[PDB]
Amino acid sequence: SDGDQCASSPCQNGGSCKDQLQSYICFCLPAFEGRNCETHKDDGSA
Repeated sequence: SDGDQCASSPCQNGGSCKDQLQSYICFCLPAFEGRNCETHKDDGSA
């Protein structure tokens, strides 16, 4: 481990938190956005 990234589950939008060395990876729906899933992108456009 390298730093407290996935300690208190920073992933939001009910996403899964996985430690990927140093940083982390949140598993959120394809309609969310943001490093910690703090945005809901539902426009599409292009």
